[PDB]
Amino acid sequence: MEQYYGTGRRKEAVARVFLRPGNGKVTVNGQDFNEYFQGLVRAVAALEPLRAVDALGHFDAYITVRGGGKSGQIDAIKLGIARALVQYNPDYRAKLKPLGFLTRDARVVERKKYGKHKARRAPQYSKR
Amino acid sequence: ARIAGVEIPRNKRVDVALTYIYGIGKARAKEALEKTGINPATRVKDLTEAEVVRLREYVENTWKLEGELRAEVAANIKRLMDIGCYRGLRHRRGLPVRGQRTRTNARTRKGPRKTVAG
Amino acid sequence: SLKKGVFVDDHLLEKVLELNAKGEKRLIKTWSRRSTIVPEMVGHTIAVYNGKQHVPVYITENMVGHKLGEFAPTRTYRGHGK
Amino acid sequence: ARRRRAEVRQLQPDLVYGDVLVTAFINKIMRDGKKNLAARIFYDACKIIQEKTGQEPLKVFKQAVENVKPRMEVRSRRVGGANYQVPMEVSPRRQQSLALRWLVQAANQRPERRAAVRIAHELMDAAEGKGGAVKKKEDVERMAEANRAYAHYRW
Amino acid sequence: GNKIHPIGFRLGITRDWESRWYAGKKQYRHLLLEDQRIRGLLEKELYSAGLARVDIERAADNVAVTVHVAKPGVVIGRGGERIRVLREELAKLTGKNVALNVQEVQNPNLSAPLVAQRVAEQIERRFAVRRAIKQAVQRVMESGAKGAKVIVSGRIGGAEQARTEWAAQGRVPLHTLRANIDYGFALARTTYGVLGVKAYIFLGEV
Amino acid sequence: ARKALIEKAKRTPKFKVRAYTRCVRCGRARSVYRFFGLCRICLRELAHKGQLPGVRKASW
Amino acid sequence: GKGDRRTRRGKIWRGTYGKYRPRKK
Amino acid sequence: KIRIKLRGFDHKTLDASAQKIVEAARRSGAQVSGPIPLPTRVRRFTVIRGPFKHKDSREHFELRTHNRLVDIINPNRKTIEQLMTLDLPTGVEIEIKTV
Amino acid sequence: GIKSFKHKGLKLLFEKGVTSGVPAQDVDRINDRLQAIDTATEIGELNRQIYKLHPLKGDREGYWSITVRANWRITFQFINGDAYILNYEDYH
RNA sequence: CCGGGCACUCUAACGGGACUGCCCGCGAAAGCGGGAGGAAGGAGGGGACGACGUCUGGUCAGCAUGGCCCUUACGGCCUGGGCGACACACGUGCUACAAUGCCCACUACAAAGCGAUGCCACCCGGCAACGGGGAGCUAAUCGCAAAAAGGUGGGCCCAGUUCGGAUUGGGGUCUGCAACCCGACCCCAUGAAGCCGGAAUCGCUAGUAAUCGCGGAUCAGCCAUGCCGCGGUGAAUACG
RNA sequence: CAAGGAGGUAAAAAUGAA
Ligand SMILES: [Mg+2]
Ligand SMILES: [Mg+2]
Ligand SMILES: [Mg+2]
Ligand SMILES: [Mg+2]
Ligand SMILES: [Mg+2]
Ligand SMILES: [Mg+2]
Ligand SMILES: [Mg+2]
Ligand SMILES: [Mg+2]
Ligand SMILES: [Mg+2]
Ligand SMILES: [Mg+2]
Ligand SMILES: [Zn+2]
Repeated sequence: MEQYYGTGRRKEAVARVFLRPGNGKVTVNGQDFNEYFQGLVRAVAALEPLRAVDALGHFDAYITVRGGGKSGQIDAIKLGIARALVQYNPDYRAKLKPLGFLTRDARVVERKKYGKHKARRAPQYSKR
Repeated sequence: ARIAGVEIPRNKRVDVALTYIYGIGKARAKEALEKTGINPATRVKDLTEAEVVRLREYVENTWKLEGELRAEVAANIKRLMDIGCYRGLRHRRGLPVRGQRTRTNARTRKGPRKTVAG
Repeated sequence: SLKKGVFVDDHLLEKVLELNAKGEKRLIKTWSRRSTIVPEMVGHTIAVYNGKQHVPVYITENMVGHKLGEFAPTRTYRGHGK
Repeated sequence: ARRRRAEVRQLQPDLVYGDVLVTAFINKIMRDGKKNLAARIFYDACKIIQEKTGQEPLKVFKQAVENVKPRMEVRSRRVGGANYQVPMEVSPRRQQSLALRWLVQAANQRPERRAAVRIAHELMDAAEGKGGAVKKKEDVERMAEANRAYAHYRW
Repeated sequence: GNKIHPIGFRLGITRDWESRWYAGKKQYRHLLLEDQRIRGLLEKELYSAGLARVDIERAADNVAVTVHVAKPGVVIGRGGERIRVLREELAKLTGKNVALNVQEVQNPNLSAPLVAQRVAEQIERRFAVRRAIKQAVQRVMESGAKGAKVIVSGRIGGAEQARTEWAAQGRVPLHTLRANIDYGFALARTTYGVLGVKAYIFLGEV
Repeated sequence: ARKALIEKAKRTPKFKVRAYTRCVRCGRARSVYRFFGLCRICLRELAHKGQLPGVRKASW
Repeated sequence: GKGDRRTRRGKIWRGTYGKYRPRKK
Repeated sequence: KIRIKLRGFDHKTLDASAQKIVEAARRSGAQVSGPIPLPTRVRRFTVIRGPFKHKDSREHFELRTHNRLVDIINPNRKTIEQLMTLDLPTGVEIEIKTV
Repeated sequence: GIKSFKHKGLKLLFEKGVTSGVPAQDVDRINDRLQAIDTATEIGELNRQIYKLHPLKGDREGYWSITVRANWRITFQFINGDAYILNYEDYH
């Protein structure tokens, strides 16, 4: 029906966020924003930028997600939701900065380095 | 109920209670009660005496178990008595049968450490 | 553990079968456990190599899947100080 | 040699509550990095608080932490091959950390069967001033009490 | 010590390859062995030329081979031999397009392989090594170089005691990537053993 | 046993399982990559030489 | 029971499949 | 209809030689789908840095094999004429098939 | 009497006469030493000037060391008329 | 999945992007602290890069090479044995002692790589390993793979116990000329020690430790619980 | 504000290689 940007990424996760101006606070992809994310406590934190603004269900969510696991996807959705409402509302910048909902968060899994057992964990020794 | 040579397991699921017999384990367990046609999740507490009879009659027959098959197993090792093979000597010396590492480990057949020192 | 093969040495069997018609002498060697116990010629002795010498092993039924060299230990051990 | 004073790590606020404290507690619950199971247990126990008492877990948990706060603790210091134990004050950061740590530990010390009921009960006991963690807190303050002699070494 | 090969350290940016062909599996192994046997066969009966490089290129039975030499004196005009069957003897285990070219390395005093090889000859001539090192460096530095460094290690002047003679003028930054640093090496065979000569030649970049 | 041993490695008859890899540049029997037909030692040498087409240092 | 050959978990760890871990569907 | 593939170890030679064929096909009467960047097949291997026996601290190498695709529409012998045997690679392997 | 070896080359030279485990020019040298350590009824007999005998210190305590040639030493434990753990080691 | 379109995602090639440049303060300067500035900052987070030299360090068994030695042999071929021996001692590890746990069923969410002298979809037999077929794939096309921890449901109820899997009997399968010494799996039955570790001792400061599975090299097969990589969920604390 | 001269000083921790 409609379109509003959408590019949220966090630790190898890609989420395209749209939102369509309608009172139906809806979902996307598999099932519900619930259902697909049930049993997961921190899953509902992706909708916090909407709480930061005046959106108590004014948009119809549409986020296709891929890559990583749920938590990264959820994190990426947060970046995409914010990337939408900051796009078609350029004055909604003065809340995405103090609250910091706009950052790709470069925190990604560090490489296995040789010698070490895994990333940084040293292989443990005895002199004797 | 004195099923085979044992009777012990009371209030604890017949599919589990069965396990408490040398010869039953876990696979023969549910296999025996599906072939006898009895609910696995039952109390074991002396339920329907008929189910118990059928169970006993099937289980105790069919395949060898308890003290009888312990005797057969011990006799299969006694096979390599006579002038037996290499595998027999491993049962003789008390060392691991399957040719594994004995430089360390192998404590489950050797037993606890003895320590020589020198 | 073979099933459709279940093999014995051809050369062990050649020597074993052509010396099986109406009787023989127990003088028969080999160099391979590789084979199998072989029914017939049960009342026989097969000098199996253990890496050092030829040990006369004797067949008296009882044995089958155990080829030969299981009846020919290669090590000695014997004791560890005690 | 700590050239940097190591800035205080800040957390994410939880769901439904907004705590700047509860998440720190959920983290201590967390083992092997499973925040799902960790958070669930706490919120589970929060539901358990509602049953045995008609109190909102946001205060029951809050007061429990406040009751398991070490005013002063014992610190081993200088001269004599580190022979002394100066009783020192406890920083608000450290009272914070000890409270939550002792809570979870004492909680798993309990003979109960489910992790949630251990958390819930240990919190209710601690809110009253009865918990095994409160024992630990009061114990650490005994040690700090008995060392007032060379407390003047201070620092 | 322990330092990485200044050639391999570049390879990508600065200093390109020496055998430039593409293949997938089932072919790479065979074509690399042939390629190396070309380098092996050439080095033998072409040392008197003193070859700085042996570039090789391929394109399905095309095998181009470029031999860089200070003085291509051993080529001698078309049918004057020293090329005919010589570039044709390659295809006795190849049979492919043995396209053998010859390059003229202008200044041998700026070619690291040639420098080290001249030094390694002098070791076998029983020359005074320390003086030989000094001269070769200045000789390289005399021909416009931005920096040079020669290294002979082990068994210097015979005598039971492995040594390491060291000399270097100007600038030689090995750590920098935009370096254009030529590296050469040579085995000096002596009646008392074997010693290795390293030669570093540096020019600007950016 | 080294010269007559790099003979067998190319000879390869008599049972298919008796055949084995072997570095060509050297005579190494261990750590022999099927891709190059070289041992890990030789492979490193030539990779620094530049005589290995496409082969380049790995940094990431 | 990562080392028990009679679990979907031990069969994972071992890699192989079987009766206690079928090759899907 | 004509599909051409260009594999290569050097990306700079590929990104240039497979761009020549975009110019030599466009200026001969055809529509050309530009340099399609197929993903790379990186072939790494890790070797112990020393000839001795120093297991910790080694050094690894990689052999990146690049793939690039280009499609031209009508197989007219006007565009065919140029891309027939006017090949300028350095060993770059080229595949030409129509389906 | 020599009763146990730690060095295989040493072991082979004294037992089978296999000389391929030691230096070729030290064959006669090592031999006369081993026979001396074999005939020795006490450590006092292994005291000829050309052996430079001495017991080792530290973790090698209980061991002895006669000199073959240069930086090379034959080390062993002498006890009750017998030497044990005959090794062929380095001065550094 | 088609028509069509390629703006999103992605793919891979060149670029832009902070240089504490800008504000307040400190200072002689360098610089330090603080603040809007943006994805990012006062070397952004990781790699590759290891000075003169030290250890008579390491490697003549990768290779090269001075010297010493062996040559009907210290060389060459073969079958077999051995490197896998076991009263013991030490290193690095794997799997655990359980209920923030175990079993069964259902149901999701990855990345990095490997394959047509192979990966092998889908059917058929089989409790299963696997065998019979047999389509596609010179591979962002087909296949290896369903990621697992997670979620939902249900069952055990704290007990050497549905924890734990060692050891042992039996029955099978696959590679291989052949698996007794000495192969990996599958299935039935056994189910040991261990209820959390003495003196001591190790690792890690942010996607980090922990925990979870996934690929590759070698490789007929495999003794890999190893090594080199990949991503999933994701702490604690630093006064000094 | 810028210090001269004044005085209480570590612990329990020994050895050395060929
Ligand atoms: Mg990880
Ligand atoms: Mg290691
Ligand atoms: Mg640098
Ligand atoms: Mg030395
Ligand atoms: Mg040699
Ligand atoms: Mg070994
Ligand atoms: Mg016990
Ligand atoms: Mg218990
Ligand atoms: Mg650090
Ligand atoms: Mg003394
Ligand atoms: Zn080699």
